[PDB]
Amino acid sequence: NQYDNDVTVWSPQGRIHQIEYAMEAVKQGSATVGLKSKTHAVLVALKRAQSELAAHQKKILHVDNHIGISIAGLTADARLLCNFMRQECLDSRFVFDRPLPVSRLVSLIGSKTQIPTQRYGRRPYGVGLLIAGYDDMGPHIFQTCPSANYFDCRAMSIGARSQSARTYLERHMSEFMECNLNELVKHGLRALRETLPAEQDLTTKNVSIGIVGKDLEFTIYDDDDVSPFLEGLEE
Amino acid sequence: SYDRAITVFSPDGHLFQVEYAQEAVKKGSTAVGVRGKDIVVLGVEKKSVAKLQDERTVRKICALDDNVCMAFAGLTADARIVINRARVECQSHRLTVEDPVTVEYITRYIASLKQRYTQSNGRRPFGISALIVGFDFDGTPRLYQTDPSGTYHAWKANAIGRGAKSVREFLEKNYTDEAIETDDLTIKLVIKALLEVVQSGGKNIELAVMRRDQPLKILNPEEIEKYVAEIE
Amino acid sequence: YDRGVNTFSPEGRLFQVEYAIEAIKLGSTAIGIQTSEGVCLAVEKRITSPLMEPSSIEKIVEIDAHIGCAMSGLIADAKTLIDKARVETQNHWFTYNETMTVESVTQAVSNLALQFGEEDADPGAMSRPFGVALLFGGVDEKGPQLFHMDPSGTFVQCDARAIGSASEGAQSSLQEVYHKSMTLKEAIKSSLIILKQVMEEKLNATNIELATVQPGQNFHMFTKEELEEVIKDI
Amino acid sequence: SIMSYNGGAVMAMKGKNCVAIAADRRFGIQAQMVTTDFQKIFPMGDRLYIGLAGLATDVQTVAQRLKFRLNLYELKEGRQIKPYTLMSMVANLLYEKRFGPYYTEPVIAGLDPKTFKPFICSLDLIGCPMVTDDFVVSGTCTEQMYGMCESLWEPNMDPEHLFETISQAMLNAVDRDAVSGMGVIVHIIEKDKITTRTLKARMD
Amino acid sequence: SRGSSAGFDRHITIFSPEGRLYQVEYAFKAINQGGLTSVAVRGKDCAVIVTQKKVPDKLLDSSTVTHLFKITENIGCVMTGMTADSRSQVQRARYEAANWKYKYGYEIPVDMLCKRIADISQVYTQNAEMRPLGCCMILIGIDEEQGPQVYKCDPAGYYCGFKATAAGVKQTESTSFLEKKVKKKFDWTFEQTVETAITCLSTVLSIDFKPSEIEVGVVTVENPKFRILTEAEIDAHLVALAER
Amino acid sequence: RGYSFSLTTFSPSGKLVQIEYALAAVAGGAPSVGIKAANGVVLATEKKQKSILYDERSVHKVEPITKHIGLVYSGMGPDYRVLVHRARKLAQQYYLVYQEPIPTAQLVQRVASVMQEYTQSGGVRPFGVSLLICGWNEGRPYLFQSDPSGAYFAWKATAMGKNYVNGKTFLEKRYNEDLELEDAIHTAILTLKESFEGQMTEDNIEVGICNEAGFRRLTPTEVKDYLAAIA
Amino acid sequence: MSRRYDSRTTIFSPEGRLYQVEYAMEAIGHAGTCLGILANDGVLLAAERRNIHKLLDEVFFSEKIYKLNEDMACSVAGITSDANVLTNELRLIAQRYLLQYQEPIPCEQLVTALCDIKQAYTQFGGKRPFGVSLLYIGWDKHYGFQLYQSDPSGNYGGWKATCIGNNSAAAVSMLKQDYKEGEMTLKSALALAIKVLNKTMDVSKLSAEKVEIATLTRENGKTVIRVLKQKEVEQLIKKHEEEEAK
Amino acid sequence: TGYDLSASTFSPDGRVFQVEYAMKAVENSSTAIGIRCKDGVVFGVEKLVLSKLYEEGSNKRLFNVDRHVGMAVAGLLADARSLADIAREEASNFRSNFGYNIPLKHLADRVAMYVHAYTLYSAVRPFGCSFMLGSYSVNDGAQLYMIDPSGVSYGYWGCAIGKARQAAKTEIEKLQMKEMTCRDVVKEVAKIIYIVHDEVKDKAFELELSWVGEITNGRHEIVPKDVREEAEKYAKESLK
Repeated sequence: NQYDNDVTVWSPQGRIHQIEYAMEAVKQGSATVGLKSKTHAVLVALKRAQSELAAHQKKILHVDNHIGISIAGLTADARLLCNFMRQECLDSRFVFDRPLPVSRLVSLIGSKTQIPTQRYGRRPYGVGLLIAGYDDMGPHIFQTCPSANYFDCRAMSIGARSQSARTYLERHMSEFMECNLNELVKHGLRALRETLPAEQDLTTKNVSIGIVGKDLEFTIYDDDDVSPFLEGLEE
Repeated sequence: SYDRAITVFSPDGHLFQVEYAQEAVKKGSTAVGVRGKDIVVLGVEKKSVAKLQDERTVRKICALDDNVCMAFAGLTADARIVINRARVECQSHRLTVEDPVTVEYITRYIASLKQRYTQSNGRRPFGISALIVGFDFDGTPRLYQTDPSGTYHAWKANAIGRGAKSVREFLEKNYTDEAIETDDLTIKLVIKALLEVVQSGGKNIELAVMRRDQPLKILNPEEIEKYVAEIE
Repeated sequence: YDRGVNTFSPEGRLFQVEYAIEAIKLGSTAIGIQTSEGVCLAVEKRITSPLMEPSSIEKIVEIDAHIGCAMSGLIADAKTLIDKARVETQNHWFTYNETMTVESVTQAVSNLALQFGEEDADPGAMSRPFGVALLFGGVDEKGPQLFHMDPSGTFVQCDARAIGSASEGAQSSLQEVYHKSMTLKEAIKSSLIILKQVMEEKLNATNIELATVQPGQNFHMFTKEELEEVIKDI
Repeated sequence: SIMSYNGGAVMAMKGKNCVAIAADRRFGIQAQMVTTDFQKIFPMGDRLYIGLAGLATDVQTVAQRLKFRLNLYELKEGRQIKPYTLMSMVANLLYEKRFGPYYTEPVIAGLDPKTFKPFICSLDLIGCPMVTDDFVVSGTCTEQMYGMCESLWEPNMDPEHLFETISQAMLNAVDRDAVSGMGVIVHIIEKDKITTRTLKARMD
Repeated sequence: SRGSSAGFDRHITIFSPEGRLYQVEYAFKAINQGGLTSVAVRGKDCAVIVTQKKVPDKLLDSSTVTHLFKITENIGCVMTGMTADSRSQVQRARYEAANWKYKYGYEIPVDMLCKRIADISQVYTQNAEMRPLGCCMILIGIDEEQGPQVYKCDPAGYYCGFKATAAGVKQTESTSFLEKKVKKKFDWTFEQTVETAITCLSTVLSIDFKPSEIEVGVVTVENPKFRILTEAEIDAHLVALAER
Repeated sequence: RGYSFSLTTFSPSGKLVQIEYALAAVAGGAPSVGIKAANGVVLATEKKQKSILYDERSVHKVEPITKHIGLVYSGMGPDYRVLVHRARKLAQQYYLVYQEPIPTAQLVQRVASVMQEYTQSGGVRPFGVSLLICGWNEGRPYLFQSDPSGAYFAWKATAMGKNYVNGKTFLEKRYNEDLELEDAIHTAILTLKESFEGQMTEDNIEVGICNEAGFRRLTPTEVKDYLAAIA
Repeated sequence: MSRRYDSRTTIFSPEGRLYQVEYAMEAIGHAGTCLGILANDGVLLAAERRNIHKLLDEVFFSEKIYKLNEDMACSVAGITSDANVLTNELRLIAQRYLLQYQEPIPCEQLVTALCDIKQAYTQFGGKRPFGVSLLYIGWDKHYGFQLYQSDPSGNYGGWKATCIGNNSAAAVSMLKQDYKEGEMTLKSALALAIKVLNKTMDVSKLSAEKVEIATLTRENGKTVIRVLKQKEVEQLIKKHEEEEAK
Repeated sequence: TGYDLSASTFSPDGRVFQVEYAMKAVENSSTAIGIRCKDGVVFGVEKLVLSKLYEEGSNKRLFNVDRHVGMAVAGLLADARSLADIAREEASNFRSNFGYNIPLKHLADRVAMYVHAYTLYSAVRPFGCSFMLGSYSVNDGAQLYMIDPSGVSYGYWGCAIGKARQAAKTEIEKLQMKEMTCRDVVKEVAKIIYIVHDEVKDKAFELELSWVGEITNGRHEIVPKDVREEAEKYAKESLK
């Protein structure tokens, strides 16, 4: 019981409990998915409603023209990382005058989220992320964690009950490469419904998406622009 | 330096340090005040007088500026600070705004100090409840009360410190519009108010008055004794 | 007491933030409502004694000409945000020469909600989160807007909200009586009808306060003379 | 230079068992007088004085720092300050300012509290301690006060002769200085007592 | 008291009811955890270090595993204690030895290098933020005035030069043999010292060390530079153990 | 950074718990006696080793702070090297400003104020060393005792370490005025003989004196001269 | 930072009274008993000495009676260690006042300047408070003679006659009965302080070594702080001892 | 009872537990090995695939600290990416200060000191990452240095870090690697790993290897496609 309260205290098993508890913060929030073809990379985030009267949180944030993120975790805590990511992408266009490589941008997050896990008296950022981007090496989908360990992934799902959405992405993995703009998005939309119970369906209000690709900059479709993709998909 | 959370929340949502700070006020020296027409009166009881004390240095009714005075009930070590911090703001206001200090303006600044010291790293909440009184421009009397939490209100009549509950029970009944018509009955209302906290005593009662542009005036034990002579 | 301010509970939520929301339940009831023609704001003063002056208690403050506000919970903690929100609105009007939208105001105050911390901080950092929940009504080029803020730093757009001592009792009856295009004068009545029952002391002109804002008219608070006609139609 | 703004003169001459310090009374700005009441000689306590010259700002600025540091030293220690220790204090005070020096040339005169032992010295802008067995001078007229003190000074003198010697030393040296004048104040430090006299000098 | 504990005394370093410091007591036990021993004997013209060298696995490189370091050209070192803490102080000793020559402009003496190291281990004792180091340094060397010098530094901060030292698992017993030969006061030469020093370890451990089981650093007046004797030079002294 | 919170706090009884135990460390240290008599102040500490392999010239308890001041200790050994290195700077910082050797009264005042800083400033324990500072100034000797609390006294004769209670009792019945520095060294060593057990050689006892000649530590050959019980 | 080791010296109690302040007053409760009496002419301080032995030198000064300024002095009841920190602060405060305003510091101004230092340590910083409660004497150009008593919490006030330290409660009850407002003279005040102590001394016979008196008078525009030598102290005792019978 | 709560405390037996606990973080990590030969140094790593969703090559455990220096980590990969970035700062500070290739013996010191500075205080936690550093130079030769959470550096002919050690450290002893050539070592490295790797808890992995030595002219590289395929097939043929 004494090993729990501090970040810098190990255990007899070599497990840091606070970093484990910070992983629970990701499971406490809405599920998000994303995947990439040979060209496009699309994030699909489920905007959760506090009530039917109140509106929905924004789970997708712009970073740079070619880069976008889907935040799952503490909402105001993700705006600390998003503000860091926007400054790194501006400093890349201000200095090198080139779009920042996505594999570099995720490495800077691994350096920023590593420090609070190392030092006493601080907490690890409780936000998981999916960074979708496009660069000279092709589209990328990167998962991060509170533990600061970042991955390189074809498709992932984070958030509450994300394991089921991950299972769906594995079966269709072979088809993800040749999908066009429309069909690619439909793969992610079919993943979200698996996370939520059948008593709730997908609507124009509670689902937001973003798309980055070869000739297309990262753009967020809010509500009315989500409907044309929602239509044509059987539930 | 030393940076650590002293004031923190609780499973019931209560702040312990802020509630325990108000416990210091809950045993004070009882301080009261009322508002008249052109006059406003403050009063305080001192049970600690052994006749060996110097009454002038222990006075708990101070003056922040020409147009504003104040009292307090609580731990006296903390009042010197707030007062010396408030008096700096009064003069820095006249330096920023050539007009004098509004009674409300100095009550905000006293409250903004009791806030910052609640949320700051490695601090302690003040244990004083200050009662501020003055005349705003156009000559309207104003009476305020602060809180160790930083919450300031206004009052027509008020009581703070030990036994402040029983005093309000007398004030709420006997405060009317037919009252506070003359400067004497306004003072006679304060002395009657302290009768609930009288120990079979009252030679220890301290009073202060403010009228129009005239500065604060503290009544001597002789002037108050004449007001006490009329009871029945 | 054994558990820093930044410690995560095993459930994945910060203690101090979990406890801060427990402090909103002790505040005063504040009811915002949004309408295509404006935003209405009403809050209970909670007068604790006859000798207290009701005119000195203002729980509805004007953040800017186009933006109102409301507060519940600790009133002391609200002043730090309100004085910060007013600076950010004027910083925007000064720099970009335009009225800051209600959206950017919340992003200004919501950034300060998680700034609390102990080590690796400045002398200006805070040891605890704010115990206050704010409701920003306002009108911009996007029309009348109403937002909600909690200690966790999450700002949420809303058509209407209820905060303070009873949120549940008010939110239950508020979602019902609020329908679509319903205008200001109808909203004010529905706001008081909810508010009059959820409080304890009877409805008086000085017992509670009321505010409103319109697209063509600056933020306005109804005086006692105007409220006496409004409470007459209850 | 800058030290010639307000002018001023300070002199100290050591006798046998006694010392004497003198300075003029004039306060003025360049070519214009203001008042004759200015004080260039300050008490350090019994049988110890210090003069100050140069810019009149630093005369009062450096002095208020010495009574600041002296009273701290005399309260910490159980004894009065030795005049030799005070020389090193003012030297350390002026040297910390090396790159923004006070403009002044302190002149210290007094008696060793032990028994009879007299002590005098002078300093510079940077505060190089300089101990002399005869006399020290500082000011804009310093060049004058050298020649006067050279001829008049003798190895051992009783208090009566110090005053006559230091009086005519200042009065004649100041009359040839334009920015100094308006009366002279002379202090006499004996073992028994202290004699202060303000001389009647040419007003000019 | 006699071992009574009050509050946090046994966790950080603060005085207990009996006045002791338990954290420093346990630092002495961190030396015995190294699982080895070391002996440095000071002869007339020479100061010899004999270290038990354990290479249990054949994959372990023998050239990279040594307890004999070089602090500066004329000052040798042998670190008995936690291997992690050993290279911590050696890197710090080399900085202090080089900083000494950047300020004072001459090679640091052995006695004053143990003083600046033991004074740093005093900082860790008072400050409750951090623990003391668990390594015990033994320095040898020759100063051009006092000749051969053998000093020792405990983690407590108490440094004392010895005639003959010991460290690690076997110390008291290893010193009991050193009391026998030093009291007899033989004539100490370079060959006479190394033969006795190696015998000291063999008497305690009952081994008769092989050439690859030890490494011997030596410093002499003729050879002021610190040198490590090669396996061939070691075996030349091992045949003398067949003799006397 | 480090701990900014004070490790010393008032007990419910009103007595500081840290310092109370710091005085229990000096009770079990090396026995140390000193005497202020006539023109000098003698300081005699018993240095008792466990072996014949320990080199004596390497380590000395008695240490000079400056020419006119000297210092011994009873308590934690390593902690003593921290004060000396601080006391030697305070004597120099004084000598730079005032260009005279620091008087013992002013040094013990500043040294004991450093020992007060660690009874308040956070993240540090108080010293485990109870000093004896001998000094000679203005023809008047000075013998002071600074303890971990920071409260310094002025003693004619005092004893520390093992059997310090039995040490002071032997001082009262012996110590007097008109007592030469000679007899002081004699009476100092006689006190240790009641404390120390076993034969006392020049290696066992370490003595030093402070007088008009300045503070000097006696060499083992000179200490052997006093071990004859003459002088 | 390891809170575990933090004792939280600045927090309130459940009843709203700082612990480290109350425990500091019990440290002062067992310290040396000091008292003071304000008369028509002069004010005195009688300090009891709790360290007495044949081997003590008594080299410096009054031993627990200090001098803050030319016009002021103080006694000390509490931890002897922490008093030397305050005294070095009070001597800086009076000299910073004299630096700006070039006049002696009034007693009201110096006391409230130190109590701000006793607040910073009780309010914040986490460091322990001061275990020293002080008495003050002095004269100023305005209110005349002054007698002030602070505490570890920084709460001071004026007093005509007061006491501090061990048996401070039993002494004040004696002053209240004997002390007459405006009728006390320094000759009648010294005879009063001795009668008060002789009852409150834990050791009888009232030796001249234990109690030492310090008086403050103003003469010829100069404040005179004198510590009565053991000769004159014993003379006052014997004059008081004959008045018990004869 | 409280002695293990911070890295600033000794147990009553003298052990520092918070450092011993960080070592167990490596004991549960996957196994990585390294080997020296006459020609150069060869690396190998078992990189476990936690899900098919992960791209091939993700969570790469072989870091390039400098052109001529390779690195292989076993432990918590979050702290490893901090070390690899800090090890690059030391190689770049060396390149800036001394203007040539950093000798591996010195690079395994500065890094093993930084790993050590976090075992002293109570405000930080020990690294849970154990890692080895191989390098080759024509004027030096094959060099391999392991660093552990405590900051201990040893040279090795071959070593095993992570979960399986005593099993892998016995299999390396049987073969004599001193006179062998790197091209024949690569085939033996993969042979050792598949013998060491047994599937009970975990499922699948991706074999990673590295060249540094005479073949690469001193520049540390991953094994090229054809050679990696040439080497992996031999270990499968030799499997039975």
